[PDB]
Amino acid sequence: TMIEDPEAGHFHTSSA
Repeated sequence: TMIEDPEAGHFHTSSA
């Protein structure tokens, strides 16, 4: 599961 970063165009992995 990925979550969209507040900074558009970037993503990070969910902690859950």
